[PDB]
Amino acid sequence: KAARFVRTCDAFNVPVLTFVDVPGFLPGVDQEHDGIIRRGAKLIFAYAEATVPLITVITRKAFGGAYNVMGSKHLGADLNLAWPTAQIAVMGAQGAVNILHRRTIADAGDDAEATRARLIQEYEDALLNPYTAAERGYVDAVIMPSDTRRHIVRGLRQLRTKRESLPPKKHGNIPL
Amino acid sequence: GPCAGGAVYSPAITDFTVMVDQTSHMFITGPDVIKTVTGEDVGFEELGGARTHNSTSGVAHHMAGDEKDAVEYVKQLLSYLPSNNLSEPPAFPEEADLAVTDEDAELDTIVPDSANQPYDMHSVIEHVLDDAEFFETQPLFAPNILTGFGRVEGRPVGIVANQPMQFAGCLDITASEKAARFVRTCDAFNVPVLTFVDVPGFLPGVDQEHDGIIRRGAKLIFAYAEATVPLITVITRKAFGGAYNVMGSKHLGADLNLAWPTAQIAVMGAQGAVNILHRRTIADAGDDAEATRARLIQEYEDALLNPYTAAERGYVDAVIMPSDTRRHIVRGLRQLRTKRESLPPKKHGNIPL
Amino acid sequence: KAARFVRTCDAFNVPVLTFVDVPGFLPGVDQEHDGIIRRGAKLIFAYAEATVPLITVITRKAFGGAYNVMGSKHLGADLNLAWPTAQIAVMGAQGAVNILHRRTIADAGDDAEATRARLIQEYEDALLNPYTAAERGYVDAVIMPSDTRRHIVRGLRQLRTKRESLPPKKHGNIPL
Amino acid sequence: DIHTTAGKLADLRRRIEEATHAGSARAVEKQHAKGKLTARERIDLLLDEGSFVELDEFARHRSTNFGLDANRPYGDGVVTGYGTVDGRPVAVFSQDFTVFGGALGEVYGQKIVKVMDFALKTGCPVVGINDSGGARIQEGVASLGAYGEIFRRNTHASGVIPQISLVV
Repeated sequence: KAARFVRTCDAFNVPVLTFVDVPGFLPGVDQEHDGIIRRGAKLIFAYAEATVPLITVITRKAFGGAYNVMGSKHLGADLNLAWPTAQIAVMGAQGAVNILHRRTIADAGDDAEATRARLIQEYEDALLNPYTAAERGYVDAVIMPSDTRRHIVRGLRQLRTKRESLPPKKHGNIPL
Repeated sequence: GPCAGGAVYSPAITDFTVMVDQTSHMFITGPDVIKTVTGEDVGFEELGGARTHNSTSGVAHHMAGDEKDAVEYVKQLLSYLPSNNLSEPPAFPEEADLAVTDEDAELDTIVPDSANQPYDMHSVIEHVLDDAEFFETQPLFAPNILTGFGRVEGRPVGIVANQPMQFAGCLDITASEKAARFVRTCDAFNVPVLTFVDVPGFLPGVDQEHDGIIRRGAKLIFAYAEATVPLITVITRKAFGGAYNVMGSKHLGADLNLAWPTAQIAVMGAQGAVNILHRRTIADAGDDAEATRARLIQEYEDALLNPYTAAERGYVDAVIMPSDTRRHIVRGLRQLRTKRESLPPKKHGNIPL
Repeated sequence: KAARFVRTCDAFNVPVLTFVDVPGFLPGVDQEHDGIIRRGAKLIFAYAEATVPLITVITRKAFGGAYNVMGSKHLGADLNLAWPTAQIAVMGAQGAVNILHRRTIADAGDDAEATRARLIQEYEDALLNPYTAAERGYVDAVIMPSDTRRHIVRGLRQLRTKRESLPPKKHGNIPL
Repeated sequence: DIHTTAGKLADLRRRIEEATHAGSARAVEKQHAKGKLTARERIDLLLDEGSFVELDEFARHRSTNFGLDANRPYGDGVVTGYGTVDGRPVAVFSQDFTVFGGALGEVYGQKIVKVMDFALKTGCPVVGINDSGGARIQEGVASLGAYGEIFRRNTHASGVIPQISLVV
């Protein structure tokens, strides 16, 4: 749905604002068996292919691959803005340490349920924030939600003039 | 090996993905997280093992029994492709036997007489390609259509072809996507496409429609029309309705369209045609249906289910003996070797995704 | 005369409006020995070579080669319009039936006329209209003469933005 | 038969025979008699032996007015296709006086447009073999359209691919 809408817009010089609150991808063997690997690649491709103004605002969650799918700096988006409520991470607090602190399972046998429940929020209290992404400049700034319109207005003003090149091709070979 | 998480999408964008039976897997979502949420569990083998992605998901192009084989299948693939989109595929020039050969002659009988009798399209293809050698992509996915590379006079070519043996050679959504993308791959890298068409039409099914075969089969049409490499299509037998256009027809810009005398180029098959046409005649004087209907279905078959009406309009460049196919392809590729076309500037097209 | 005016208009982005009343070519042996073949061919080249807006109005006769020479659609004209007073055929009436049915005009042909003149008139009423042309789309419309100005106005408005291409040449090779 | 593939094969060969000989044996003699050759034959002599590949060999007209509907000869008064001259690619059309006085029909013009488009696209010369009585009047404006579609191809091609007119 989205991948074809981004291309239509890009094709016809229409700027694209993207707002992202995405936990990740729908779980399901039906999702995979029907080709999510190749169908979801279409959104990544559309954004990366795009040359129009792209302004992305992360309101809340962006985890793992879906982070990339939604207009990230890495795919070429010109402005990425994150609200203080944006959690930008590889994966959820639970999933994270449920692997990275593996050695505490039957460790502290009984007090384990309480050993890890705290590690969950010990990390999201220092990780599930836009700020890691901030220091690397993966997001251009963290900002109050009340300023997004003004941010969008001002960016589009500057961005109205954007151009750039890349190597000639008849066309691309987007997953199909 | 495992390609996990968002990593999966990188290979997705590459042109070809090759994997081995039991020692490679790809998935955005592991099956523990799957059970936790949907309630269902599975193993890595059947979630995203090599086999599943080659027969079911359409994401992989080859399933190798072994890593050395796999590394060998990549080498072949490269050999049919140029180093970049600024060169022709690498040629090992050889001269064709321009006379009729015994192998050629086998094609004059390849086609059974009963429309319901299927023949093996791999054969027709091998008779055309240097050394009867056909390097096939995605043979397990959508077996109803065939795709891959080969050489003619030493020049890589690509193949798209309806396969009667499998589901009557009918087009469906998976066939369309398989083929659509292979055509665009060949186009992008300058390899000519040869199309062999025996095609009844589209797989009837509500699952088909309820996932928009409409925007799915349209991809194939787009690919052929968008293409600028040489296009030669051969109609061995059936070309019905929407399907006719779909398979590399002239109207979509094909350079040379050829038909065997066994080709049937019509809007629809005989039976479905007369039920619609002179339905007045069948109902009245209506002893039973058959009487006049049968005489009508064959008055019709003998009159229009040829390639000849198409031929009087130039839709098909010639009607040929089948044993002359290879020689037609050979001579055509030679002349088409210098094909150049154009079109209004666009950033890119808007193919039905 | 017209060949070069047309090319002059073309080079300088000046739209060309064509009005057509053409019985045909000036019959004369001299006209041939003088090169009408390689000279009248020039007008054809000018129109087909042109990329400016081309709007042609047939007020009356459009016969034979002359039909095409005069900004026909086949040479690329964008809008071709016919009055009902237009006669678009391969040749005049009597010339046509002359060739068409000599058998009839000569068999039972005691009365040679009254058939010849009847076969004509029958030909005229049937073909020396603009409507066969209209059937095939050779002519975009058949209009009341009083609507000419209004057709040209709306057509130019729309044709103002017209663009076409062609394969590189240093230049063409018009008959001289 | 004809409900068998082999009956179809042999059906195609009669077709070939009829298209290969669109004109009457008499008009064939009569062109020979003026000391000239047939449309095919002019091609044979022109192209490298064995290279001629014919296009639209079984094309037929759709003109109903008058009695043309009665006679619809394969090709439509013109032989067309591609081949080589001295090993170099060429596109050819050759007019068959043997047919409707060689009079240019609408399909006959479509065939010519097709080779002209073929050559322009592959970048080879077009050799046009002209042998015609004029416009096939019976089809009316349609013939005038054909002429036009060609003039425009000639102009667009001018100085892109060579065009040679052999007028015989």
